[PDB]
Amino acid sequence: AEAFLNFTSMHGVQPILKRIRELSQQQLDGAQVPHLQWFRDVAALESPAGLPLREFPFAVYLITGNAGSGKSTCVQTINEVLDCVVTGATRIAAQNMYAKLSGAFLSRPINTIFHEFGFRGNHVQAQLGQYPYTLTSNPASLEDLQRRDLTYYWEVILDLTKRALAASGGEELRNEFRALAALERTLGLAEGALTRLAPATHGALPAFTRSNVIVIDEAGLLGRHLLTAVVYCWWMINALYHTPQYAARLRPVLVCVGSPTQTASLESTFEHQKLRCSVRQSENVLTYLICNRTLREYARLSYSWAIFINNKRCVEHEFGNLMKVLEYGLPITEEHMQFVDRFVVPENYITNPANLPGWTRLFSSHKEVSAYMAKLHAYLKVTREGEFVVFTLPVLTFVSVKEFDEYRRLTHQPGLTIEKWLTANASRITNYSQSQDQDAGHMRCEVHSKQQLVVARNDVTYVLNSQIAVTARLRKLVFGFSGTFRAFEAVLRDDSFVKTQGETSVEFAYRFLSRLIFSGLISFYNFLQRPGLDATQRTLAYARMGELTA
Amino acid sequence: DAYTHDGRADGPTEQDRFEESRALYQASGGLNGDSFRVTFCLLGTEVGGTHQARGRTRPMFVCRFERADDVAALQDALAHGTPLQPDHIAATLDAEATFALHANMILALTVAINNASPRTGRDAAAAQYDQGASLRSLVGRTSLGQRGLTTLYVHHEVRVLAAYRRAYYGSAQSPFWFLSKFGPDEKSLVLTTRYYLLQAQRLGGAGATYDLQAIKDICATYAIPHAPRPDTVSAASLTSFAAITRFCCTSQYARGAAAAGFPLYVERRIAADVRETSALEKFITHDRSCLRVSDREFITYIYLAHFECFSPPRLATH
Amino acid sequence: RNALEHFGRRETLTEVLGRYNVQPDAGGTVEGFASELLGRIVACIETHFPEHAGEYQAVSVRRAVSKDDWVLLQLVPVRGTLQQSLSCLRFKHGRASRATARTFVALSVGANNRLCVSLCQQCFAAKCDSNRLHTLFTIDAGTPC
Amino acid sequence: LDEQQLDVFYCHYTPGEPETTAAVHTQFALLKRAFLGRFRILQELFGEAFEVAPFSTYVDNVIFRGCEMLTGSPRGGLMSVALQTDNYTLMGYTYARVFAFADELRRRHATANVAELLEEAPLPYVVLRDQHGFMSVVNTNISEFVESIDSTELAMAINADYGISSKLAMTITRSQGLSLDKVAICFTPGNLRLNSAYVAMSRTTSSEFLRMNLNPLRERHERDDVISEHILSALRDPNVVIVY
DNA sequence: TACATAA
Ligand SMILES: [Zn+2]
Repeated sequence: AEAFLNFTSMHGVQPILKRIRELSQQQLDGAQVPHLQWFRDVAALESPAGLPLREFPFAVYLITGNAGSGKSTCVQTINEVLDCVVTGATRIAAQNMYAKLSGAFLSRPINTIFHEFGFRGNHVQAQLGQYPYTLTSNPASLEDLQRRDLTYYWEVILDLTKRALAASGGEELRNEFRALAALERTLGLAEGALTRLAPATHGALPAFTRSNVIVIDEAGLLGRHLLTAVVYCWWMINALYHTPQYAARLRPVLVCVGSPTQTASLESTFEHQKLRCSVRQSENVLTYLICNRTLREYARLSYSWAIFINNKRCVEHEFGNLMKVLEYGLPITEEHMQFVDRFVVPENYITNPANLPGWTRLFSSHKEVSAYMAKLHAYLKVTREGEFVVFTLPVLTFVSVKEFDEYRRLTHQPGLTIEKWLTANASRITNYSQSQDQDAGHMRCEVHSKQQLVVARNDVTYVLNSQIAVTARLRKLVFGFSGTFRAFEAVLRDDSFVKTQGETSVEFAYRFLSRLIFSGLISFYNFLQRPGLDATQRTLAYARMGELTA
Repeated sequence: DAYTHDGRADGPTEQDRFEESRALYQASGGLNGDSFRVTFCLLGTEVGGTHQARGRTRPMFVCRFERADDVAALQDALAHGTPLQPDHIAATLDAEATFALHANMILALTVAINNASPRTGRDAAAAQYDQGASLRSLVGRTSLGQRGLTTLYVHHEVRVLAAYRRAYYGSAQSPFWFLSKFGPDEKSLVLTTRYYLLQAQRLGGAGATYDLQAIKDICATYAIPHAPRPDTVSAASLTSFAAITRFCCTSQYARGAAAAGFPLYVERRIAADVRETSALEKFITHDRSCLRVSDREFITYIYLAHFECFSPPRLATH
Repeated sequence: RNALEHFGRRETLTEVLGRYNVQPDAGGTVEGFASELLGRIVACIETHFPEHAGEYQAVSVRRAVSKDDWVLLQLVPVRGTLQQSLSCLRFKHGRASRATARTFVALSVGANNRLCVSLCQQCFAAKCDSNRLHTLFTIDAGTPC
Repeated sequence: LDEQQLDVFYCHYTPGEPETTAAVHTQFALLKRAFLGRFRILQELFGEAFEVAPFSTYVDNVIFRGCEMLTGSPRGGLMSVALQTDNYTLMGYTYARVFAFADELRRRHATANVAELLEEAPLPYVVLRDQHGFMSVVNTNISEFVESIDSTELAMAINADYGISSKLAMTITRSQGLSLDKVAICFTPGNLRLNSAYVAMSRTTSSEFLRMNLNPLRERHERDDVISEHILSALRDPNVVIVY
């Protein structure tokens, strides 16, 4: 049924709600709230060596558990009961969380945390970590860890502070909240009766000025230095505008949801003098909180931890036991080794596209994926089962000669072949990591003059009638077709299609379905021209249609 | 929902509130009484307050029905489902009660209008008004009632609409959304809607901190048998609210003892579940505390105990 | 007890083997069953490892490990295939460091009352490990029920 | 054929241009009512044969020549944003020029050289069909690459692709944020870790559709139990909430 | 070996 599947997951979340409510209402002292002078002094620096030892207060709540174990219901209840800001580490996670929340009761659009604290396009290509930092105090204090995390993230943090303090129009302090407070003081009204209406009147205010409870889903896919930056950004965003929560001395509460075991983060670096990319493993936020002694004592993680056990997906006994053994690091016996022997299959069996049709193959490298995709495309071309025809499309990159000249002047490198540089930097020009798994042909280079550009053209091979995913925004336009009459009537009866679009396109969307309905006629006789249907029934249909038209 | 103001300080028993509330919804759909004070309300969260759970509904205006014609129209609207014409609401509108709500918002909108730049330093010969005198005069010259609101609507309709559509977030929803969220059954569509949207915050019991799905699951076991209505609603009619309003207002679950005893059962069921859950959790935690046993056997114990306490057969029996 | 009452009883290796008229004890029955099953093993190794073809032309089966749920037999090449030690089927090792890989057939229950036969190898090379047993592939054998 | 061979309702009905929201709603409602009535009549007439018959309605004249889609002008159709969580089916490529996409590419990018170099030799747009069955042209994936060296930022490269990925083969690390149905893992001996194996075999809800080239438990693997110990020690803490 | 953020 559906009633007993939520019994244990609806009476066990109330303590979580009570603890988050108690955490989110604690008031600091007047001497611990970061002042605007802190960020003004930070923005007036050149190297992260003049950073003083200051602490940014915060609190955390951990909600950890395996994938599919039911933390989404906890987040749903938190959103429905509390006044929180729900975010996501990636766009896929944000979209999934928005789908769940909007399917439960109601939700605002959900954005990533990077968009929440102001991560712009340029900050993507910053050199994360160049100034050495050595811990001084043993054991380390909170201020030392915060300073280390700020030094690691120096470029992005400095750019964020500079942009935030420069977008204020000079020395003129932002008047989104100050005018309302002044009117409150003059008119003799209750505190917060007028300032809290500022988000209603102004629609450009950031979400960090609206609530102090920030829910981060899939917190394991994040660097540990993002545990401080967020908090830092929060204080900055609440120091500029003099938000009512800042005047009430409230601290940010970060509710992290994710699985610490089957999820990790990576750090990449580029050596220009060698044209090399090196990727290593680092600590995520969950491991940073769970393992570090200082953060464990500061955040009181014993009283702020909720572990979700039991899996709604696993339905096998031996597989479940093996999964439990793997997750908790239990000793591996010989019975497990004998059990896993069922799935062993020769490598040539897997790599051959003929065997196991329609299965997803996981490799440990991009070259293997590319080779398998090329083999699959070649096999589909010759041994065609039909309904899928393999075609190719052009793709191209433009390089500016002046920028390359500046780059070579800065980075020595007396000679630099276009092909060699593009091959070495093939993992950074693109905006998605699946570009290295695409079947590509011979790479061609040419020099286009009067534009002072270099064009690198290639071909990418695709399979017709295949299920694929779009890994970008990629605004699209719909222009008709519905497959079958049943689907057309299903989409006509339901108005959810209009609601899926934004609340600005309804009128001409309705216009578009109206013209689709108009153009959907004719060719009904072709259906009536199906082989051997009837003779008199056609005349009966004629009469019925004429009567309906009349 | 209908309620009467309480003057008796002694806490009524469960059997007293049920009889008091059942006497309101008589067996005609229309509430008893000679005068009514109705608060017309919309979806949206209230700001500036602090409660256990954030508000789900925000009042929009207030009307008073005391005359015979107005009372008859209100009873017809509440019983059968005939919509209220704007003439009746305009005539019965309670001006100061509704415009005490739209007093801070008008001030905020006026401040946002005039926030271009407060130079107030023109000097000249007679235009040397003080740095704070211009703002004081402008604030004091704004009527925080009907005149200010209508002037703002006439001059700045687009921005006023955009601002009012943000404080009342979610107030514009289609009937299909209401049918899909709070539905699909008639009993759910009536009782769950009325409790979750209106009575949960007002009563403020132990059920004020439960989500929509939990309230629906609780209502699932509220098994008042039936009374088969002649006809039901169908598709292609959810374009307008008239069909769903007529369906809900003439329902068996919107009046009588069926609607007079749902919050009491919600509290009873919540308490009954918590009584067992807390004890079982305490047992499991105490056995967890010491348990000087190896890791593999500890995991075995944890999963075995959690399965034995809340196995699906035991949940079904409970 | 909960697992038995929830997921059902699982057959032991003895009953499944007896379903093929083969007893784990007495030695000879297991070796005869392996002799019958060898055809599928050589067919699979020919299909997927074509370079190692003549090594398995004439092989003999000898019991190595007998247990309640797992039976391991050794595949000796009837002492008449010139190459005394079979080569490793995973990697190409050095010329001097001959891959003296011993090959085994492992019988277990596995799936729902079916039978699982697997090929295993022990290679004393420095690249693989030695002392360690590597499973190469597993083929279903349950058909003559 | 008979005299009424072309659904003479066309000659008797003129769908004039719409008007304000109320008029749009009325015209849409009447057209929908007529279409629903015709659908009901022809469904009652035939049944399942009519229900599963192929249906194809397009705003303009659309021709499918092999793998290419040919249309005169892509005028008419709502704009939307393609979601990475939605499932699309590849249908082909078209060379039809969309004014909105070109204008957006001009506006968003300050580099006009890329803009008119793409204008002179335009890439084909990709047509995809959603789960419901709505054909849509998707804009090309255009990416900027600005390199930051020391304290110097240079807008160096501009890439132009289609930004579509096939769910047939992927890396193990990429699969840690996905859920799959049938999985055939291909480990590499020498650098095998138990965490990678756990992530790989954790992607399938059942073991009936799992395959691998080697036994990850019988080989040499790297074990780093620093988090599992902390989690197990947390399960013995009376202050830690546990939800079943 | 190896992924995300930008919009
Ligand atoms: Zn070997």
